[PDB]
Amino acid sequence: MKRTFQPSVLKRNRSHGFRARMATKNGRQVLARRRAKGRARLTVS
Amino acid sequence: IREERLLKVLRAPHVSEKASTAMEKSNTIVLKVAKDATKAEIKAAVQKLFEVEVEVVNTLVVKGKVKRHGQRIGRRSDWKKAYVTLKEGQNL
Amino acid sequence: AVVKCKPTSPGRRHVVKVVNPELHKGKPFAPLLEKNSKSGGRNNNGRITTRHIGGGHKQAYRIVDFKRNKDGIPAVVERLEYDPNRSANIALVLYKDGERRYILAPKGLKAGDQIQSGVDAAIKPGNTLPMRNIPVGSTVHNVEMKPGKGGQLARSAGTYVQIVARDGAYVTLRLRSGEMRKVEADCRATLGEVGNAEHMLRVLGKAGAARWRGVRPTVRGTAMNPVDHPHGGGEGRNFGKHPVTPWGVQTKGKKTRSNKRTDKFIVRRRS
RNA sequence: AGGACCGAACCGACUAAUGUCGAAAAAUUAGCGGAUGACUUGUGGCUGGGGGUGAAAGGCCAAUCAAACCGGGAGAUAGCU
RNA sequence: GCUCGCCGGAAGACCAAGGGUUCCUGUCCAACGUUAAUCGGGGCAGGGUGAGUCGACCCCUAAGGCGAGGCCGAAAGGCGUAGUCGAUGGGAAACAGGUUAAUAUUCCUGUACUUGGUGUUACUGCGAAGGGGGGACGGAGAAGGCUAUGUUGGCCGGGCGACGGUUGUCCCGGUUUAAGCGUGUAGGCUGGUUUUCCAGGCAAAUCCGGAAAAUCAAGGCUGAGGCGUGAUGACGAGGCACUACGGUGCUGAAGCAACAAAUGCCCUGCUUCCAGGAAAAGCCUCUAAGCAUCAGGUAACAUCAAAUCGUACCCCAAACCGACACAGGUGGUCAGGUAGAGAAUACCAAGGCGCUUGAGAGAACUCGGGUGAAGGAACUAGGCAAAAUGGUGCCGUAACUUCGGGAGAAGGCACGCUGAUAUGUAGGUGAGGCGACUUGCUCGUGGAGCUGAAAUCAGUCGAAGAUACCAGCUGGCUGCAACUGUUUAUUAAAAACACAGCACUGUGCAAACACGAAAGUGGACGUAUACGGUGUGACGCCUGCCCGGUGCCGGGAGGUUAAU
Ligand SMILES: [K+]
Ligand SMILES: [K+]
Ligand SMILES: [Mg+2]
Ligand SMILES: [Mg+2]
Ligand SMILES: [Mg+2]
Ligand SMILES: [Mg+2]
Ligand SMILES: [Mg+2]
Ligand SMILES: [Mg+2]
Ligand SMILES: [Mg+2]
Ligand SMILES: [Mg+2]
Ligand SMILES: [Mg+2]
Ligand SMILES: [Mg+2]
Ligand SMILES: [Mg+2]
Ligand SMILES: [Mg+2]
Ligand SMILES: [Mg+2]
Ligand SMILES: [Mg+2]
Ligand SMILES: [Mg+2]
Ligand SMILES: [Mg+2]
Ligand SMILES: [Mg+2]
Ligand SMILES: [Mg+2]
Ligand SMILES: [Mg+2]
Ligand SMILES: [Mg+2]
Ligand SMILES: [Mg+2]
Ligand SMILES: [Mg+2]
Ligand SMILES: [Mg+2]
Ligand SMILES: [Mg+2]
Ligand SMILES: [Mg+2]
Ligand SMILES: [Mg+2]
Ligand SMILES: [Mg+2]
Ligand SMILES: [Mg+2]
Ligand SMILES: [Mg+2]
Ligand SMILES: [Mg+2]
Ligand SMILES: [Mg+2]
Ligand SMILES: [Mg+2]
Ligand SMILES: [Mg+2]
Ligand SMILES: [Mg+2]
Ligand SMILES: [Mg+2]
Ligand SMILES: [Mg+2]
Ligand SMILES: [Mg+2]
Ligand SMILES: [Mg+2]
Ligand SMILES: [Mg+2]
Ligand SMILES: [Mg+2]
Ligand SMILES: [Mg+2]
Ligand SMILES: [Mg+2]
Ligand SMILES: [Mg+2]
Ligand SMILES: [Mg+2]
Ligand SMILES: [Mg+2]
Ligand SMILES: [Mg+2]
Ligand SMILES: [Mg+2]
Ligand SMILES: [Mg+2]
Ligand SMILES: [Mg+2]
Ligand SMILES: [Mg+2]
Ligand SMILES: [Mg+2]
Ligand SMILES: [Mg+2]
Ligand SMILES: [Mg+2]
Ligand SMILES: [Mg+2]
Ligand SMILES: [Mg+2]
Ligand SMILES: [Mg+2]
Ligand SMILES: [Mg+2]
Ligand SMILES: [Mg+2]
Ligand SMILES: [Mg+2]
Ligand SMILES: [Mg+2]
Ligand SMILES: [Mg+2]
Ligand SMILES: [Mg+2]
Ligand SMILES: [Mg+2]
Ligand SMILES: [Mg+2]
Ligand SMILES: [Mg+2]
Ligand SMILES: [Mg+2]
Ligand SMILES: [Mg+2]
Ligand SMILES: [Mg+2]
Ligand SMILES: [Mg+2]
Ligand SMILES: [Mg+2]
Ligand SMILES: [Mg+2]
Ligand SMILES: [Mg+2]
Ligand SMILES: [Mg+2]
Ligand SMILES: [Mg+2]
Ligand SMILES: [Mg+2]
Ligand SMILES: [Mg+2]
Ligand SMILES: [Mg+2]
Ligand SMILES: [Mg+2]
Ligand SMILES: [Mg+2]
Ligand SMILES: [Mg+2]
Ligand SMILES: [Mg+2]
Ligand SMILES: [Mg+2]
Ligand SMILES: [Mg+2]
Ligand SMILES: [Mg+2]
Ligand SMILES: [Mg+2]
Ligand SMILES: [Mg+2]
Ligand SMILES: [Mg+2]
Ligand SMILES: [Mg+2]
Ligand SMILES: [Mg+2]
Ligand SMILES: [Mg+2]
Ligand SMILES: [Mg+2]
Ligand SMILES: [Mg+2]
Ligand SMILES: [Mg+2]
Ligand SMILES: [Mg+2]
Ligand SMILES: [Mg+2]
Ligand SMILES: [Mg+2]
Ligand SMILES: [Mg+2]
Ligand SMILES: [Mg+2]
Ligand SMILES: [Mg+2]
Ligand SMILES: [Mg+2]
Ligand SMILES: [Mg+2]
Ligand SMILES: [Mg+2]
Ligand SMILES: [Mg+2]
Ligand SMILES: [Mg+2]
Ligand SMILES: [Mg+2]
Ligand SMILES: [Mg+2]
Ligand SMILES: [Mg+2]
Ligand SMILES: [Mg+2]
Ligand SMILES: [Mg+2]
Ligand SMILES: [Mg+2]
Ligand SMILES: [Mg+2]
Ligand SMILES: [Mg+2]
Ligand SMILES: [Mg+2]
Ligand SMILES: [Mg+2]
Ligand SMILES: [Mg+2]
Ligand SMILES: [Mg+2]
Ligand SMILES: [Mg+2]
Ligand SMILES: [Mg+2]
Ligand SMILES: [Mg+2]
Ligand SMILES: [Mg+2]
Ligand SMILES: [Mg+2]
Ligand SMILES: [Mg+2]
Ligand SMILES: [Mg+2]
Ligand SMILES: [Mg+2]
Ligand SMILES: [Mg+2]
Ligand SMILES: [Mg+2]
Ligand SMILES: [Mg+2]
Ligand SMILES: [Mg+2]
Ligand SMILES: [Mg+2]
Ligand SMILES: [Mg+2]
Ligand SMILES: [Mg+2]
Ligand SMILES: [Mg+2]
Ligand SMILES: [Mg+2]
Ligand SMILES: [Mg+2]
Ligand SMILES: [Mg+2]
Ligand SMILES: [Mg+2]
Ligand SMILES: [Mg+2]
Ligand SMILES: [Mg+2]
Ligand SMILES: [Mg+2]
Ligand SMILES: [Mg+2]
Ligand SMILES: [Mg+2]
Ligand SMILES: [Mg+2]
Ligand SMILES: [Mg+2]
Ligand SMILES: [Mg+2]
Ligand SMILES: [Mg+2]
Ligand SMILES: [Mg+2]
Ligand SMILES: [Mg+2]
Ligand SMILES: [Mg+2]
Ligand SMILES: [Mg+2]
Ligand SMILES: [Mg+2]
Ligand SMILES: [Mg+2]
Ligand SMILES: [Mg+2]
Ligand SMILES: [Mg+2]
Ligand SMILES: [Mg+2]
Ligand SMILES: [Mg+2]
Ligand SMILES: [Mg+2]
Ligand SMILES: [Mg+2]
Ligand SMILES: [Mg+2]
Ligand SMILES: [Mg+2]
Ligand SMILES: [Mg+2]
Ligand SMILES: [Mg+2]
Ligand SMILES: [Mg+2]
Ligand SMILES: [Mg+2]
Ligand SMILES: [Mg+2]
Ligand SMILES: [Mg+2]
Ligand SMILES: [Mg+2]
Ligand SMILES: [Mg+2]
Ligand SMILES: [Mg+2]
Ligand SMILES: [Mg+2]
Ligand SMILES: [Mg+2]
Ligand SMILES: [Mg+2]
Ligand SMILES: [Mg+2]
Ligand SMILES: [Mg+2]
Ligand SMILES: [Mg+2]
Ligand SMILES: [Mg+2]
Ligand SMILES: [Mg+2]
Ligand SMILES: [Mg+2]
Ligand SMILES: [Mg+2]
Ligand SMILES: [Mg+2]
Ligand SMILES: [Mg+2]
Ligand SMILES: [Mg+2]
Ligand SMILES: [Mg+2]
Ligand SMILES: [Mg+2]
Ligand SMILES: [Mg+2]
Ligand SMILES: [Mg+2]
Ligand SMILES: [Mg+2]
Ligand SMILES: [Mg+2]
Ligand SMILES: [Mg+2]
Ligand SMILES: [Mg+2]
Ligand SMILES: [Mg+2]
Ligand SMILES: [Mg+2]
Ligand SMILES: [Mg+2]
Ligand SMILES: [Mg+2]
Ligand SMILES: [Mg+2]
Ligand SMILES: [Mg+2]
Ligand SMILES: [Mg+2]
Ligand SMILES: [Mg+2]
Ligand SMILES: [Mg+2]
Ligand SMILES: [Mg+2]
Ligand SMILES: [Mg+2]
Ligand SMILES: [Mg+2]
Ligand SMILES: [Mg+2]
Ligand SMILES: [Mg+2]
Ligand SMILES: [Mg+2]
Ligand SMILES: [Mg+2]
Ligand SMILES: [Mg+2]
Ligand SMILES: [Mg+2]
Ligand SMILES: [Mg+2]
Ligand SMILES: [Mg+2]
Ligand SMILES: [Mg+2]
Ligand SMILES: [Mg+2]
Ligand SMILES: [Mg+2]
Ligand SMILES: [Mg+2]
Ligand SMILES: [Mg+2]
Ligand SMILES: [Mg+2]
Ligand SMILES: [Mg+2]
Ligand SMILES: [Mg+2]
Ligand SMILES: [Mg+2]
Ligand SMILES: [Mg+2]
Ligand SMILES: [Mg+2]
Ligand SMILES: [Mg+2]
Ligand SMILES: [Mg+2]
Ligand SMILES: [Mg+2]
Ligand SMILES: [Mg+2]
Ligand SMILES: [Mg+2]
Ligand SMILES: [Mg+2]
Ligand SMILES: [Mg+2]
Ligand SMILES: [Mg+2]
Ligand SMILES: [Mg+2]
Ligand SMILES: [Mg+2]
Ligand SMILES: [Mg+2]
Ligand SMILES: [Mg+2]
Ligand SMILES: [Mg+2]
Ligand SMILES: [Mg+2]
Ligand SMILES: [Mg+2]
Ligand SMILES: [Mg+2]
Ligand SMILES: [Mg+2]
Ligand SMILES: [Mg+2]
Ligand SMILES: [Mg+2]
Ligand SMILES: [Mg+2]
Ligand SMILES: [Mg+2]
Ligand SMILES: [Mg+2]
Ligand SMILES: [Mg+2]
Ligand SMILES: [Mg+2]
Ligand SMILES: [Mg+2]
Ligand SMILES: [Mg+2]
Ligand SMILES: [Mg+2]
Ligand SMILES: [Mg+2]
Ligand SMILES: [Mg+2]
Ligand SMILES: [Mg+2]
Ligand SMILES: [Mg+2]
Ligand SMILES: [Mg+2]
Ligand SMILES: [Mg+2]
Ligand SMILES: [Mg+2]
Ligand SMILES: [Mg+2]
Ligand SMILES: [Mg+2]
Ligand SMILES: [Mg+2]
Ligand SMILES: [Mg+2]
Ligand SMILES: [Mg+2]
Ligand SMILES: [Mg+2]
Ligand SMILES: [Mg+2]
Ligand SMILES: [Mg+2]
Ligand SMILES: [Mg+2]
Ligand SMILES: [Mg+2]
Ligand SMILES: [Mg+2]
Ligand SMILES: [Mg+2]
Ligand SMILES: [Mg+2]
Ligand SMILES: [Mg+2]
Ligand SMILES: [Mg+2]
Ligand SMILES: [Mg+2]
Ligand SMILES: [Mg+2]
Ligand SMILES: [Mg+2]
Ligand SMILES: [Mg+2]
Ligand SMILES: [Mg+2]
Ligand SMILES: [Mg+2]
Ligand SMILES: [Mg+2]
Ligand SMILES: [Mg+2]
Ligand SMILES: [Mg+2]
Ligand SMILES: [Mg+2]
Ligand SMILES: [Mg+2]
Ligand SMILES: [Mg+2]
Ligand SMILES: [Mg+2]
Ligand SMILES: [Mg+2]
Ligand SMILES: [Mg+2]
Ligand SMILES: [Mg+2]
Ligand SMILES: [Mg+2]
Ligand SMILES: [Mg+2]
Ligand SMILES: [Mg+2]
Ligand SMILES: [Mg+2]
Ligand SMILES: [Mg+2]
Ligand SMILES: [Mg+2]
Ligand SMILES: [Mg+2]
Ligand SMILES: [Mg+2]
Ligand SMILES: [Mg+2]
Ligand SMILES: [Mg+2]
Ligand SMILES: [Mg+2]
Ligand SMILES: [Mg+2]
Ligand SMILES: [Mg+2]
Ligand SMILES: [Mg+2]
Ligand SMILES: [Mg+2]
Ligand SMILES: [Mg+2]
Ligand SMILES: [Mg+2]
Ligand SMILES: [Mg+2]
Ligand SMILES: [Mg+2]
Repeated sequence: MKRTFQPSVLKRNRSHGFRARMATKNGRQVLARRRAKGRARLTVS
Repeated sequence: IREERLLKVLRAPHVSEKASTAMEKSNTIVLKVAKDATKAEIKAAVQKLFEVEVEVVNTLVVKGKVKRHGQRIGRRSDWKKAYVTLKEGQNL
Repeated sequence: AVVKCKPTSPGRRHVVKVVNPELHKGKPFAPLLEKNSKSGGRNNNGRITTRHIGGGHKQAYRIVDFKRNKDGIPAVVERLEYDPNRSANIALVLYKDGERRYILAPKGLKAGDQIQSGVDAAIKPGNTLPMRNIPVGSTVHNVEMKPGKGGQLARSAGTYVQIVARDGAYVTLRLRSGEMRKVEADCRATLGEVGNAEHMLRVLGKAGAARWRGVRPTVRGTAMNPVDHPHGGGEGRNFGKHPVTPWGVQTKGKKTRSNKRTDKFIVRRRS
């Protein structure tokens, strides 16, 4: 009966993508965190 | 015309039923090419290395199949195949 | 004419249309048109600054001429057109040289009449002049507040300023509010009254008529909860607080004028 | 002509029964309201937490809302169990 | 394999999104599959996605995003200009047939189409960061002309019927063919030109706009369709051929005509209405800075090219979103027969499926239905729930009314079939003809066929003729809310919110006000017949007394009164 996740790869990357994170001061800190924690999937891309 | 590099394009001749059926009836050869490899670069490689009259080259990129080895999942490499049509002067 | 619509459906019952027979029926002159995208009341920050606006019919902007830059050049009024961006109508004026422009249509105007503007010209409805050149005690509109600018005052349907007095460099104007404002004599003003005076007798008739004019529903403070509006709460239609805007400032008799710069020009406040 | 009438699609959700460790963390069956408009819908935008948005119910803001979620102050504090 | 059953405006066929090998073949059933499993969307190998034309990328833009300098901000950074991104929109061109176990507008055959490049040659003025045109647009409505498609004849090939008939008005099957090119019609739209002239389109213009005219009346424009050709071809129902009983490979008949007909197409059109309906390139044109045998345009036979990426498969679902092979959710397209107003509904076609536990028994009880003597709301908080009414045409229809309505008020009657009027008519409809008018896709006679209501009259069967599905229950008094609308996603749909209308009130434009340390935005490219706030809530009759209290507004003498 209509759930919250309605996927779209454009929206996905525009919202949460590498370049979208790179764009901002705070977005670069997210990446800086995931790199410090040492994640494989740095962003969804 | 692009000497030295042409030699690196053609990887191996492809073996299959679809590959065989297009030898005698359609007058083509199916072959595994480099991931770069443009239709001109394949044609030009076949024109010198294989040395046969090329009518036209058609190309496609085959996606690698996700395999499994007990636990660690692993994808195959994305190889490219090239259906190269030949003129009436044909052989191999 | 002002034609009342017959009551063939509830919603139709009360509709009163302002059917002007002289307007043009067809597409407008493209060179003066341009796009006019809607805000929905939101700004730079994307936030509702002005409430109750959003939706309505799509509508293009006509480049109307308030300045009236053409001096000593006659101009034939080709056709009166409907303007969705305005209360008043507009007139497609064809200048003798070749140009065409939209202007606000005064009261006494039709397709075929000639208009001149500039310094000399004649004293007649539609003819734009400097306010010095216009006789004292006359009906004007499209009035400038600064010399060389467009035209700020009296632009709505049936609206007009009256020139009361003329003190040297300054002109005392009595505005439609009742406010007597002192403007510079070098400023221009289009003679006569702004047309489409029947506009005010239109009555919409239904909710959707306001929605297709771009208005949205106005929820009363009293209807809301105390967290939303200062008027709020109560167990069954209470009030008991003094009338106020959603931001606490008192409405209903509370002077918000505080310009200070232009208080010299205002000869007398409205009443 | 119409926020006109009847009525499928489409949108809704009035009544009842079933279900209530369900087929389903809101549905099914039989009837029900709107259905050229203040309609509905695809795709992409914009608005951010005392902030948004709200035809106003304290509704809604990712199954969370009289102040979201995640990390941090942080082993807050507890005359209580 | 044969029956049976079910869907068929889907439970069929295509896609976008989203998945990401689930597709196809061979093998293997431990686990997964709510049972078994030789089967599998499961495990393990191999194979499978072929493009100048489809989409993406590419040339251009909306919302909006980013944003050199810039303005603003303790820092971080906010806003925003020239630019540059951003489709959900605009811009070049391919179809029919055959083919794989799996791709096809991609491969193959037969036909085509676009844009560039570089020529060869004929002529010649070109040329923008610039001007003009075009692109280029709303709702509803109506009408004509068509088409997909169907139906019925004819035509062609087969059939002479397992139980009475069937050599016929009989039966079954077929009757297919595209983009392209030619033709420029049904029809839309517009007075052509030819010359001069002019403070306009920041410069310039032979373009665009204006102004004289002179001068024949048409010349352009757009456009479905049909006809030709494309096509002697392609394709074609059976046959034959072989059989590895998989099929392989060989032949190929008619391949027409009327009628009906879209929600498609002309139509981005026409009439009408107002709430008055994106942008920007490609394209066409005119000249500046220039260039003047030049380069540059133009046309024409060539020629070279048309890169790269996606293409399997699911896509109302066992493959997406719901933790599941979860009866939920998910945008676009295609739309056959009979009955019908219909995309409703019933039964079917194409095509697909029978829902991954079965076999018995035939207790209570539960769930979903069917029928019910006599009574008929006696039930119950309450006719909750069932039962009932239902269609089309005609006759008829009250108080009250804002003069529209109430109203489908109420209530009736007629409905099947078969002949007749009429070897099927009112109409639709249009052929061989015949004018004629010229070369037409002609006007204008004209009535062969197909097509076909609705009636009236007379029979006739049944208990019942709108016989199934489908398909209002009606009336009287009255509270509230004028009305359609909106609302507590997931216990409240209402009298609550909104609403049109009404009043008070602020606001004179660097507007009030709002978002914002600010710049700045919105209000508004609006300007008091406008805008914001508050209350009230269509419409009719109205809206009374109080300014002591709290607020607001005005007034400035006097008292008290901060910083200094
Ligand atoms: K602490
Ligand atoms: K004093
Ligand atoms: Mg999830
Ligand atoms: Mg978003
Ligand atoms: Mg965001
Ligand atoms: Mg930034
Ligand atoms: Mg930002
Ligand atoms: Mg680590
Ligand atoms: Mg790694
Ligand atoms: Mg080829
Ligand atoms: Mg090819
Ligand atoms: Mg390819
Ligand atoms: Mg690898
Ligand atoms: Mg424009
Ligand atoms: Mg704006
Ligand atoms: Mg912004
Ligand atoms: Mg922002
Ligand atoms: Mg406001
Ligand atoms: Mg308002
Ligand atoms: Mg407006
Ligand atoms: Mg209001
Ligand atoms: Mg209100
Ligand atoms: Mg209000
Ligand atoms: Mg209330
Ligand atoms: Mg409330
Ligand atoms: Mg708020
Ligand atoms: Mg408060
Ligand atoms: Mg309350
Ligand atoms: Mg309460
Ligand atoms: Mg209340
Ligand atoms: Mg009370
Ligand atoms: Mg009280
Ligand atoms: Mg207050
Ligand atoms: Mg209508
Ligand atoms: Mg209606
Ligand atoms: Mg209706
Ligand atoms: Mg249905
Ligand atoms: Mg629905
Ligand atoms: Mg839907
Ligand atoms: Mg729905
Ligand atoms: Mg629903
Ligand atoms: Mg539901
Ligand atoms: Mg009930
Ligand atoms: Mg219920
Ligand atoms: Mg109830
Ligand atoms: Mg039930
Ligand atoms: Mg249970
Ligand atoms: Mg239902
Ligand atoms: Mg109904
Ligand atoms: Mg319904
Ligand atoms: Mg209704
Ligand atoms: Mg209805
Ligand atoms: Mg509307
Ligand atoms: Mg889309
Ligand atoms: Mg959205
Ligand atoms: Mg937000
Ligand atoms: Mg908070
Ligand atoms: Mg916080
Ligand atoms: Mg706080
Ligand atoms: Mg709302
Ligand atoms: Mg409450
Ligand atoms: Mg809401
Ligand atoms: Mg709190
Ligand atoms: Mg938290
Ligand atoms: Mg603790
Ligand atoms: Mg404590
Ligand atoms: Mg069936
Ligand atoms: Mg059915
Ligand atoms: Mg169908
Ligand atoms: Mg549909
Ligand atoms: Mg049907
Ligand atoms: Mg399907
Ligand atoms: Mg995909
Ligand atoms: Mg998945
Ligand atoms: Mg797999
Ligand atoms: Mg497989
Ligand atoms: Mg399979
Ligand atoms: Mg197998
Ligand atoms: Mg076995
Ligand atoms: Mg299992
Ligand atoms: Mg098992
Ligand atoms: Mg299970
Ligand atoms: Mg076993
Ligand atoms: Mg298998
Ligand atoms: Mg498998
Ligand atoms: Mg394994
Ligand atoms: Mg192609
Ligand atoms: Mg391509
Ligand atoms: Mg080709
Ligand atoms: Mg294309
Ligand atoms: Mg590319
Ligand atoms: Mg732009
Ligand atoms: Mg913007
Ligand atoms: Mg910015
Ligand atoms: Mg600069
Ligand atoms: Mg900067
Ligand atoms: Mg400045
Ligand atoms: Mg910054
Ligand atoms: Mg800085
Ligand atoms: Mg910024
Ligand atoms: Mg810009
Ligand atoms: Mg771009
Ligand atoms: Mg892109
Ligand atoms: Mg697109
Ligand atoms: Mg597009
Ligand atoms: Mg495109
Ligand atoms: Mg075009
Ligand atoms: Mg293109
Ligand atoms: Mg397939
Ligand atoms: Mg081809
Ligand atoms: Mg050949
Ligand atoms: Mg040929
Ligand atoms: Mg040929
Ligand atoms: Mg060719
Ligand atoms: Mg040709
Ligand atoms: Mg052509
Ligand atoms: Mg060419
Ligand atoms: Mg080159
Ligand atoms: Mg050249
Ligand atoms: Mg050259
Ligand atoms: Mg060159
Ligand atoms: Mg040369
Ligand atoms: Mg030469
Ligand atoms: Mg020229
Ligand atoms: Mg030129
Ligand atoms: Mg230009
Ligand atoms: Mg241009
Ligand atoms: Mg233009
Ligand atoms: Mg468009
Ligand atoms: Mg339209
Ligand atoms: Mg129109
Ligand atoms: Mg329309
Ligand atoms: Mg109409
Ligand atoms: Mg007619
Ligand atoms: Mg007709
Ligand atoms: Mg039609
Ligand atoms: Mg027709
Ligand atoms: Mg046809
Ligand atoms: Mg056809
Ligand atoms: Mg049909
Ligand atoms: Mg057909
Ligand atoms: Mg028939
Ligand atoms: Mg038949
Ligand atoms: Mg015949
Ligand atoms: Mg014969
Ligand atoms: Mg025979
Ligand atoms: Mg016989
Ligand atoms: Mg027999
Ligand atoms: Mg017999
Ligand atoms: Mg016999
Ligand atoms: Mg038959
Ligand atoms: Mg033919
Ligand atoms: Mg055709
Ligand atoms: Mg074509
Ligand atoms: Mg040709
Ligand atoms: Mg022609
Ligand atoms: Mg002609
Ligand atoms: Mg044409
Ligand atoms: Mg014609
Ligand atoms: Mg000039
Ligand atoms: Mg000029
Ligand atoms: Mg010229
Ligand atoms: Mg000219
Ligand atoms: Mg001219
Ligand atoms: Mg045609
Ligand atoms: Mg023909
Ligand atoms: Mg032919
Ligand atoms: Mg022929
Ligand atoms: Mg042949
Ligand atoms: Mg054949
Ligand atoms: Mg035979
Ligand atoms: Mg042969
Ligand atoms: Mg043949
Ligand atoms: Mg033959
Ligand atoms: Mg024969
Ligand atoms: Mg023959
Ligand atoms: Mg035919
Ligand atoms: Mg014919
Ligand atoms: Mg016939
Ligand atoms: Mg015909
Ligand atoms: Mg017909
Ligand atoms: Mg039809
Ligand atoms: Mg329709
Ligand atoms: Mg349609
Ligand atoms: Mg159309
Ligand atoms: Mg342009
Ligand atoms: Mg030219
Ligand atoms: Mg040359
Ligand atoms: Mg050119
Ligand atoms: Mg040629
Ligand atoms: Mg050629
Ligand atoms: Mg070539
Ligand atoms: Mg496919
Ligand atoms: Mg399929
Ligand atoms: Mg479904
Ligand atoms: Mg569907
Ligand atoms: Mg389906
Ligand atoms: Mg299913
Ligand atoms: Mg679930
Ligand atoms: Mg399962
Ligand atoms: Mg299952
Ligand atoms: Mg699932
Ligand atoms: Mg399911
Ligand atoms: Mg979609
Ligand atoms: Mg029939
Ligand atoms: Mg029928
Ligand atoms: Mg019926
Ligand atoms: Mg159905
Ligand atoms: Mg049948
Ligand atoms: Mg079948
Ligand atoms: Mg099956
Ligand atoms: Mg079965
Ligand atoms: Mg089966
Ligand atoms: Mg027993
Ligand atoms: Mg029993
Ligand atoms: Mg039983
Ligand atoms: Mg029951
Ligand atoms: Mg029972
Ligand atoms: Mg029952
Ligand atoms: Mg029954
Ligand atoms: Mg019963
Ligand atoms: Mg009974
Ligand atoms: Mg009984
Ligand atoms: Mg009895
Ligand atoms: Mg009885
Ligand atoms: Mg009784
Ligand atoms: Mg009782
Ligand atoms: Mg009792
Ligand atoms: Mg009682
Ligand atoms: Mg009931
Ligand atoms: Mg019933
Ligand atoms: Mg009945
Ligand atoms: Mg009556
Ligand atoms: Mg009565
Ligand atoms: Mg009446
Ligand atoms: Mg009554
Ligand atoms: Mg009725
Ligand atoms: Mg009745
Ligand atoms: Mg009746
Ligand atoms: Mg009644
Ligand atoms: Mg009745
Ligand atoms: Mg019957
Ligand atoms: Mg006769
Ligand atoms: Mg008869
Ligand atoms: Mg007949
Ligand atoms: Mg008869
Ligand atoms: Mg006859
Ligand atoms: Mg007849
Ligand atoms: Mg006729
Ligand atoms: Mg004729
Ligand atoms: Mg005709
Ligand atoms: Mg004939
Ligand atoms: Mg004829
Ligand atoms: Mg003849
Ligand atoms: Mg004839
Ligand atoms: Mg003749
Ligand atoms: Mg003819
Ligand atoms: Mg003729
Ligand atoms: Mg004629
Ligand atoms: Mg005729
Ligand atoms: Mg006649
Ligand atoms: Mg006749
Ligand atoms: Mg007949
Ligand atoms: Mg009788
Ligand atoms: Mg008898
Ligand atoms: Mg009888
Ligand atoms: Mg009988
Ligand atoms: Mg009866
Ligand atoms: Mg019946
Ligand atoms: Mg009956
Ligand atoms: Mg009914
Ligand atoms: Mg009565
Ligand atoms: Mg009474
Ligand atoms: Mg009473
Ligand atoms: Mg009463
Ligand atoms: Mg009472
Ligand atoms: Mg009362
Ligand atoms: Mg009342
Ligand atoms: Mg109500
Ligand atoms: Mg709702
Ligand atoms: Mg609720
Ligand atoms: Mg609740
Ligand atoms: Mg309700
Ligand atoms: Mg409810
Ligand atoms: Mg109301
Ligand atoms: Mg009044
Ligand atoms: Mg008052
Ligand atoms: Mg006022
Ligand atoms: Mg602030
Ligand atoms: Mg700041
Ligand atoms: Mg400011
Ligand atoms: Mg502003
Ligand atoms: Mg604007
Ligand atoms: Mg209210
Ligand atoms: Mg009242
Ligand atoms: Mg009220
Ligand atoms: Mg009255
Ligand atoms: Mg009084
Ligand atoms: Mg007093
Ligand atoms: Mg006193
Ligand atoms: Mg005062
Ligand atoms: Mg005071
Ligand atoms: Mg004072
Ligand atoms: Mg004082
Ligand atoms: Mg004093
Ligand atoms: Mg003192």
